[PDB]
This record gives sequence, structure tokens and C-alpha cells, in this order.
Amino acid sequence: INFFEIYNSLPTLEEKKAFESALNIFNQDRQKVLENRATEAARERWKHDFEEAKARGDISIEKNLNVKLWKWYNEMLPLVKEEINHCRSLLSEKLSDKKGLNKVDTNRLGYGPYLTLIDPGKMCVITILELLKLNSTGEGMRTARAVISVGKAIEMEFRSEQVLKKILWPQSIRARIGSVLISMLIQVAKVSVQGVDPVTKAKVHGEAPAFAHGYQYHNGSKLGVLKIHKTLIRQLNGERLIASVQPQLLPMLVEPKPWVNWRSGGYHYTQSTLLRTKDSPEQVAYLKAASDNGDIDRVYDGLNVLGRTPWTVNRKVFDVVSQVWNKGEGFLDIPGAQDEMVLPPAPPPSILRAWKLQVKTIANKFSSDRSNRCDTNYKLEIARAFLGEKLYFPHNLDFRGRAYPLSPHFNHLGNDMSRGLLIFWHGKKLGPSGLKWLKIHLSNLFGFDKLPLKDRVAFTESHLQDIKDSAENPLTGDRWWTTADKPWQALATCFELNEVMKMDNPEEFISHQPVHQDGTCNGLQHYAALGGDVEGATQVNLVPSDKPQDVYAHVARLVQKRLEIAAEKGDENAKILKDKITRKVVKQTVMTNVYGVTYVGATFQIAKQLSPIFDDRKESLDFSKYLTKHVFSAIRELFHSAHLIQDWLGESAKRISKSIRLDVDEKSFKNGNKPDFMSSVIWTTPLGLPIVQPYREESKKQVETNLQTVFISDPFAVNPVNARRQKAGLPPNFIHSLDASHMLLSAAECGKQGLDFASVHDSYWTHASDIDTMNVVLREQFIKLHEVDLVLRLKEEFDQRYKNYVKIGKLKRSTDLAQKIIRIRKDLSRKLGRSTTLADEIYFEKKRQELLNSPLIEDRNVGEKMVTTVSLFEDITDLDALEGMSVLLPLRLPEIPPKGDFDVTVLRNSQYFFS
Amino acid sequence: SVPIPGIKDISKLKFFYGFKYLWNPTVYNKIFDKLDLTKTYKHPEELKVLDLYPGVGIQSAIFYNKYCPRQYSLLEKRSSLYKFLNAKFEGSPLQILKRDPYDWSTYSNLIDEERIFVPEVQSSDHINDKFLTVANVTGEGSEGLIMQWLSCIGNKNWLYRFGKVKMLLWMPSTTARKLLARPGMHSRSKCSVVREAFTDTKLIAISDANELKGFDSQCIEEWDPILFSAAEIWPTKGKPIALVEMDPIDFDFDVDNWDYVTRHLMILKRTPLNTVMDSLGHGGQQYFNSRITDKDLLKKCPIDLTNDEFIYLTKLFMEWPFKPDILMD
DNA sequence: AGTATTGATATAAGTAATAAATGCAAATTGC
DNA sequence: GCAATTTGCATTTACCGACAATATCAATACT
RNA sequence: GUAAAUG
Repeated sequence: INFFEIYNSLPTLEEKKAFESALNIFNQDRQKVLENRATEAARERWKHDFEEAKARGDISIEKNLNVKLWKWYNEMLPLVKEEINHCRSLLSEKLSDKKGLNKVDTNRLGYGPYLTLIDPGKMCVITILELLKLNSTGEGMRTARAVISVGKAIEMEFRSEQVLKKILWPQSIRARIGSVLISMLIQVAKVSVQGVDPVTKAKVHGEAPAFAHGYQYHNGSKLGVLKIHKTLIRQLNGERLIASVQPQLLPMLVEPKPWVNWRSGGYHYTQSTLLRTKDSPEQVAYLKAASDNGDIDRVYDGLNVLGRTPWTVNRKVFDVVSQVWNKGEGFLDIPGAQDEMVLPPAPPPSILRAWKLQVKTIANKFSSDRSNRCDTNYKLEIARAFLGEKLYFPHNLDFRGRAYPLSPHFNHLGNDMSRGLLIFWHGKKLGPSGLKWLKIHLSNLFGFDKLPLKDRVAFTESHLQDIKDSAENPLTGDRWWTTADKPWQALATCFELNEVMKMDNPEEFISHQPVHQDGTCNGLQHYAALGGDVEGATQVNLVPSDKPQDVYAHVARLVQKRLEIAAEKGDENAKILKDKITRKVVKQTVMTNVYGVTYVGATFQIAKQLSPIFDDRKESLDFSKYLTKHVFSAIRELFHSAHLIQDWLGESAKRISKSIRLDVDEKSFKNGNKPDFMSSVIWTTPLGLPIVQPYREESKKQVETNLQTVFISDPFAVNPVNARRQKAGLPPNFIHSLDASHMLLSAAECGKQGLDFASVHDSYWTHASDIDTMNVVLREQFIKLHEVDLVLRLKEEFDQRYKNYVKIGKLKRSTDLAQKIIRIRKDLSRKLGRSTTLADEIYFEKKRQELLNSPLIEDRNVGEKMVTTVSLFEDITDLDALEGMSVLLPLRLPEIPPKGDFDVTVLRNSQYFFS
Repeated sequence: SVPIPGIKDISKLKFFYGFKYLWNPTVYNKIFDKLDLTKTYKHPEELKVLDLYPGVGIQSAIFYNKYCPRQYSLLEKRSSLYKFLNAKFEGSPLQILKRDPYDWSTYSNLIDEERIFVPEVQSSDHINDKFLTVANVTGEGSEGLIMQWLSCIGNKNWLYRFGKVKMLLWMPSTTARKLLARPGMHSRSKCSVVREAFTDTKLIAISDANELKGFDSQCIEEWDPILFSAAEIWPTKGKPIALVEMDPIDFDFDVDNWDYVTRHLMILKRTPLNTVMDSLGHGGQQYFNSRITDKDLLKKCPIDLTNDEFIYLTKLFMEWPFKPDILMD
């Protein structure tokens, strides 16, 4: 049955609404079935199999897998009950004095509430699931994650009942609970086995422990493997019934739960976090505080509107891709069917090295083809299963703010074919605006976006017979569609235009294609508004203009001139590359540059986008680096205000990383005068999202567990910050936060208007009918966002938040200005009896502000009479200019670079803002 | 006699690669007197000596000046040290050979298809009177090369198929402590049990008298090492230097199974035998509890066991039918 | 005093070490 | 103050030469 | 660790 075809066949809006409601109600149950966790189904199945075996009365080893798992569950439940009883006897005692007991109760409170019955299911299922998951077959996994995976599984299991109504468990507690549960399972994991005694040469019948703990040496390190019995391996290999507890992530069928809190929102029976916080407690704490206060409600609204777009799968494109799929030949995007990895001939030393290179290249090609084919397998099975269904995508933000879909296998964030296999569920009246916009969409899909609007429409009109043929004969025809740059999207839109031309009146047509309104270098368009640079704005198509001035084309022209000069001076590689400078590669590099990309990443990108062009066939790195060395110079020489603003942000990041607290360091941190930096760059977006950079120095520490001491990195413990990473990460983090803010404001305004808005970061998608309204909304939201001085607001918020912070700086002691500080430390030295300590200096400085903290008059007057080492530095206007001996310096943040004179109301009338 | 490298000559050198040596003829002749090598070798003049990592070569010069063997070979790769050796031993019966003893391909190439050195072959009845090797592996970086060199005796895949040959082994003193420890001592490990199984040792020298507390007191009483001043190793940064004298002995067991049992038992070298046996395989603990007769052994520590008891454990492991494949790797 | 905690060294043994080569030099911290 | 040393925007998927390493033991910090 | 995808 085809729900999409039925809904299309219904012409009336009222019956369409009734159909949508009926399908929502009908698919509620299907969604619940799809999201059910296999913690009860596996137990019921095992009990059913055991009952069937008991009733039948005949022993069958092949079917005995579930019966054996039931036996393990029975032998393991009372022992976990005993451990829980030990817990509840231990913690509940009134006296809280430790009497030298040999027990640990940190995990006890962890597994106190419910961890009695559903647990052995998780341990059995996970330990069996990791058959050779960690390349431990030489069977078995690594205990390091085996204990944590059980803890992680319990984590999700505990949240399962909470959502049915201790935010984050430490990795130490996770490992502890996992190890105790696995050891308990190991005790009662018995299985029948037969072996031959060399004394008798006859089969010997008995029992053996199913899972035996052991340690394995690899290059000089104990690994702590957790092996599995060979008979069990044999039995599990045949059945191939994983029955995993946690179902995978698939596109929803019911309208997703709107975001309300930082913790609830999205899937109807699963926990999802508003931030993709990998592992950090500070981000979670600040996000929770922001949620409780209520200062990201507009972010909630933006995510709601971005996620409330219903989709479906494009049947015709699905049929075409399925046909080429079953053909399985070497095709443009899908790799094809490969049989075997051909072995290069093995020589019986230069020849040997050439053979080694060939072997490595062939193995790499094998791995790449296999990975691509497996992905394509999963994507196409999902599409095949989801034909004629409503596909709601609930979205989610990473820590910076950019919105992502929750389902990671089938989404419009994927490649070209994945995007093409998707169309809007809704249909809306196309009209003249829709016709023009959809023709423009195909024109820019073919890569001809750098040309004006009328020229694009003329191009689409011109290749009318080409569209007709490419849609009439998808294969073995002219195959003009493959000549494009976005093949499957081009195929879908061509299909639609061919049908339109076959229709007498284009106005009556009902459209489903998503029309692409993207932007060129959103990062540059945000530097332009931040710095007020008129030259940048007129370079990046921000000011109104008759024709769009493409930034990638401009930088390509500049690098072409540069390499022409290089060819004149005599570089052979420049001479070769004189005529083959590509907008694609220069675009990718320029676009990534604003994202704080590194040199290695950029040269990898140029090599990646140069290899298909085959300027150099295999050694793509050697030419890519040579291109980068000139391309970065060109970009930097063209862009000035952007560079100044990012330099200010990076310098501020450094001066924040090297900071020192006041209250925290008042208590001795046990390192004496040598301090421990513990402050991270933190600010609020215009929307209000607290953006805490997570970079820190994490070092692993062995945690005691019953099985062994697992060597894990505990993020929950306080660690120092990584100054290098934070400085390198501040500018792109800020810019991406601004992009996300613009994205979410635009989405909220579009939802208020009543549109369908699906967006991939900067690029925005809507039906061809409402492109005009979406463009107006885009421009209005951008100007509203950047009508105020965000960089100045950021600097004053840094000053407000980091007011009472003391940097560390090593000025020369011989400087005549040292006299006051020398006197202060000398009196402290007399009181201390030795050299003055930085901890005592911080304590005295805090005492100075402590007196001023109390509004009481005598507290203020004496506080005004107090003299500290820092107060000496408060008199210099330019401390950085003044700046050996280490001494306390107050936190000084440089003033914002000068702002230009730019007008967002002027940019508003630029049709080529987002083409 | 050959020209011994002088202290002034060794002073000019810069790249020792982390190898500590000695430059004392008095200390070396005292060491030789303690060794009393002529007792085992009835006819020393037919000895063939194959020196590994000669480095400075002073030890080799002393050895040759004292005994005057028949054939003498030195194996090295380091560029500066090879330059020194080649520049110092032109025309001498010292055979200066450039190969890296870290690779068994070097031995496999040197043994027969090139006939670089011809080791006279002997049976396992008596320690060889012809072939001999002296190795200086004081470089702390390459110390497991010793473990490979020592398991080679058991596998018999190295030259040790040629009979029973001594290999005097200059070792970092901490490695000597690890090898030479006795049961109940902190430094006993797989090195110690492999040593007890495949050879016997006599400590012959040590730099710092302070670390002698680490060794066994009774062993020191039996040995009486030739102690020398710690101001005699040219790189003063490195740790003190010890010497060991290993003589392979006849043994009766299966090397691979013995390696499996000992290696997987010495990981838990403090938890007694009542619990550590589980690590060998499934049901190993319960089976070996059922079968082991000497109930004192059941509580003796894995660091308190000796090679004889480990051989007993290997025999029981072989008698065990459910024995998982030792090529589990 | 006396347990408790943290830092260091070994473990296997062919994913070697030494120093000789290279890099992206620039932003970083070694001392 | 110098000097040599370490490594870099966000997310997602699949794969394998292969990944967060573990056990004493001593030196010292806690009630 | 490697490879691919997306902005």
C-alpha cells in the first residue's frame, strides 16, 4: 500500500487533513513498536523457549541457545539480589562513621534502586553481542569497554524509566558496576562441553565456564581480554539472532515531541540531549541552568519549526537507483559489485617495495569500496522500507548550536543520492513564481549559479529537450543528467520539469521538490556584518547589485593571476597548473578557512577535490600543499577586517586560558606557587545558548574493579584546560554559533509565517512557491540579528563575567616599579617566615575585595584602606606595553578593533544575498 | 695481544647510543678470574667467539688478549661505533662484521648460506668447547632483545641448537635484578623463571654496592661478585651495569606450553595459586584444585614457585583434555 | 601513629632502538 | 627571560595490524 | 587507526 500515492490522489484539503490525522494515529503504534527496547521481549522469548523444551521433553542442542540463556539468567538473578541486599544493609545504617570496612559503596548507591532483574539480560546480550567486536579473536572482547558498555547500557536503561515519568554517572562508577556485573555472570556461566582425553582417547563430558577472564599481551601491555567458549562461538554463529536491546535510530513516523527542556524532546520513547555534549559536566550544568531560567526558548522554537517538516521518499528516483543498484556495475556514485581483492604478484628490493605499494593501494581500494557499498546497502534498505510513509525528522544541536538530525543513517545531511531520494510530503501551488524558482533551482544544481537569474532561467529553457530525454530514458539514453554536479537532485528536478512541459498549464502543477536557497560563505557574510566592512560586503554579494559577484570566482581569479606570475618567474608546477585552477577547490579552501581549518585539513581538501580532476593521479598531496601555500596567502591578503577580528578573538582566548581564579585558589591547590589553569572560554549567543568550549587535558587513571583495574579517562574529574585547542577553536566556534543563531531565527520566523522550512546549516530549502517569502524572512532576520554590536557585547560580557580574575605574568624584578610589590611581599615574607607565596598573595587580594563585598561602612573604609600587590598594577594604563619574576596581573582584555560604517538596511535590497 | 682502546680514545667519541661500557683492565681481569672460564673449556685455544654489540670493544680486546681463541667475530650496526671499531682494529684477528643482531634474519643469513662464521656443532651432553658468544646489551632501550635471546634457547631455533654455549651478557643492573631474583623477591618474573628453566647464572660484576640489597643475600654469599667503582662507565648518565653468566642446561618439557602457562600465571604474581589458575583457561582453577596433590603449593605464591613446580603445572596442563589451543594468539 | 592515597616501574618481545632526516613552520611550552 | 617542542572547526557512517593497559611497590598523606 | 559523506 502506498500512503504517499493515496494522499497525492486525494485532491481536497479537508480529506487531506483527515488522511494526515488518520495516518498520525495509525503510525503511533508503529513508532512505539519500532522504538521498543528488547529488555522484555528477549526475556519472554527465552522463557517461552525453555517452556517449550520442558513440555516437549526432548533435548536439542541446536535450539538450546535460548534455553541456556534462560538457565544463566536463573543462576544469576539470586546473586545480584544478594548484592543488592548487601547494598541496602550497608548504606541504610544510621551511623556514618567508617569503621575500617573492606567495602566500597560508591557503586552501591549507583545500583541501589532497581538493578535486579533487567540487568542479566543486558550482561548476557552485550557480552554475546561483542563476539569479536574489538578484534580480540586472536572470540571475546576487551574488558575496558565491556565493563563500560554494561554501565552505559544501564545508564540508558535508568533513563528509560525516568522519561516514563545523578544527571551523568562518572566513568569510574560505570566501569565499577560493569565489572561487578560481568564477574557475577562469569561465576555462573556454565555450558556442556565434550573433549578427548589423551589418556583415554575418548570423549569426556562435563561443564566449563562459558566466559573465562584472561589477560593478553600486545606490544608490551596487559589488555585484559574477556574470552568466550568455542562451543558458544559455534552455537551463536549458526543462529544469527542478535536481538539487541537497543534498537537503531530511524526517521520518525509521528510528529516529534517539541523541545521543552534541555533533556526532553524528539523521539517519543527515547532520551535525547539538546546539546551533543560529548563528555563534560560544565556544559551540562550551564545548559541545565539556562533551561531552568528560560533564556533559549527561541532556540526551542527554531528547532521545533526545523523538525516539523514531513517528508517522503521519491518513488521514481528510487526505482532508477534500484535498477542501477541491481545492475551493480561501476557507476558514477554507487561503487558497484566487486568480487575479490586481486593479489599483486609476490616477488621472490625496489621490486619488493613496488609490490608493497601496490598491495597497500589495492587493500585501501578494497576497504573504500566495501565501506561505500555497506553504507549504500543500509541507506537503500531504509529507503525501500520507508516508501510511501511520513518521515518526520527531529533535529538536535551540537554544543555550538548548529542543528542536526537525530537519525544518522537516512537524512538530508547525506550525499547527493540521499538528498535526491527525499521530497516534501506537503504539496503547494506552484504558479509563475514557483516555475521560475524551480527552473533557477535546476540551473544552480547544474553548477551554473555564478550567472544572473535571467541567464539561469534562459539556460534551463534552453536544455528543454535534454531534460525531456534524460527523464524519458533514465539509462542508455543521452544521460545528460550525469553531466551535472548534483546527479540525483538533478534527476528529480528534471523529472518534474519534464512532467511540467508535458502539462499544458504550468500554474496548475503541484510540486514536491525542495528548492535550494543557499548562501556563499556565510562566515564571510557574518564577518562583514560584525566588522561593518563595506569592502567585504560588496565582495560577498551583501550590498545590492545587478549581478552577483562570486567570492569563489574572485579568489580564483586572484590565485590564477598569482600562479601566472609564478609561471612567468619559472615554476614548472605552476606552468602545469596555470590553466587548471578550479572554482571547486578554491571554493572549498576559502569556505573552510573561515571555519578555522588547519593546514593539513585544507591540503587534504584540495587533494580530495583535485584527484577526480586528475591533475595529479595518485600523489595528490604534493601538489595540494604547493597550492595551499599560495592560496592561504591570497585569502589573507584579500581579507583584512575578518583577519583582525579573528586575531582579537584568539588573543582574548589566550588571555582567558592563562587566567587564574581568586576564590578557588584561596585554598591551597597543593602545587604551591606553580598554578593550574582551570577556566574555559564561556559566553552567550544572541539567542542565549551558553557556548562552553570543551577542550581540556584528560589523562587516564586506573580505577579499581573486582575483575581488574580498568585504565580509563574520567571526564567527570576536574582537569586543566588546553590553551592551544581553545585558542584555535574560538573563532570558528563563535562564527558557527552565529550561523546557528541566524538559522534558528529564520526558521522561527518561517514557522510563524506558516511555511515548510528544512535547512542544512546556511543553505535553506522550501517549495518553489514560497522562495520569495523565505528570502524576505532571511534578509529581515539577518539584519535584525546584526543591527547591534555583537563583538562589543561579547567583550563587555567577558569583562562582566571575568571581572575578578588574575592573570599570571613574569615581569623583570629589577624594574623600578617593583618597589611597592617588593614591600608588600616583604611584609608578607616576614609574616610567612620565607619567600612570599602566590597563594598568600591571592588570599590577601581576595581579602581586599571581601571587605568591599559587605555594604557595611566600616568594611568599605578599611577595604579602601587595604593595599594589595594587584592594586599596584591597577595604576598602569597599558599593562601589556609595560610587560623576569612571576607576579600577579589583573585580567586585561584588549578593546574591540575599530568598527566600519555599514548598513544592514542597505544590504536588505540584495536579491543575490542567498541565491 | 691487541691494542686496547684507551680512555683518551673513548673520550673523543660522542654517540654511544645509550650503551654503557667499561674501560678497566684491572676490573676485567678480576672478572675473568672470578669467571674461571678455563675450567669448563678443557682446550680453550679452539674456542670460536662471536661477540654481539661489542660497542667500545675493550671487553673483546681483553678477552682475546687473555685467551687467544681461534676465530673471533664482532657484530654491530651503529655507524659511529663501527667507524671506531674499524679504525681501531685493522689487520688484527678481530673480525669486524657490520650486521644488526636485532634481526634473526641476520643470524639466518650468517649461519650457512654465506658461511660467514662456522659454529662447530655439539650435542646436549656437554657445554660446547668451540662456540662462544659475549653480548653487551647495556643499552636500556633494547632490553627485551634479551628476552628474545633467552627464549631462543628453549625454541632451539637460534644457534643454541649447536649445543650448550655460554653467553656472557653485560646487562643493565636493574635487568640483572629482574632476571636473578629468587622466590619471594620483588624482581622475580618471567625473566627469572625462564632463567631458572633454561640456564644457570653466576653474577660476576656490579657497579653500585648499594643495589646489592636487591639481590638475594645467600646468592651474594655464594657468588662474591667482582664489584667495581661506578666512575668507570663512560656515559655517567646511564644506570649501573651488571654482568651475568648463563650456561644452558638439559631440560625435559614442552617449550610452547611451558611459555603459555608461565606467562599467563606471572601476570598475577602476588595472588596465590588458589585463584590465579583461572587465567589459564576455562575451569582451570577448579580442575587444578582437584588434581594438585601438594596442598602447600596451592597456597604458595606464583612468585614463590620454582621451575620444578612450574614444570609440574605444565605436565598437569598437558594431562588436561579440555586444553584450549595455545596458538590462540 | 596509621591507615589511605598517589607516583613509578615493570610487562612482552619483532607494530625495535639510535640518529639521521624533515617540517607545516607556527603557536606552543620545555627550562 | 629564553630556548626547543607539539599539533591544530563541527558532525555522521563504515572498516581493520590496533587499541582508554594493568599489577605490584614505594613514598607520603591523610583521619 | 584508516576511509568516505556533509557545511
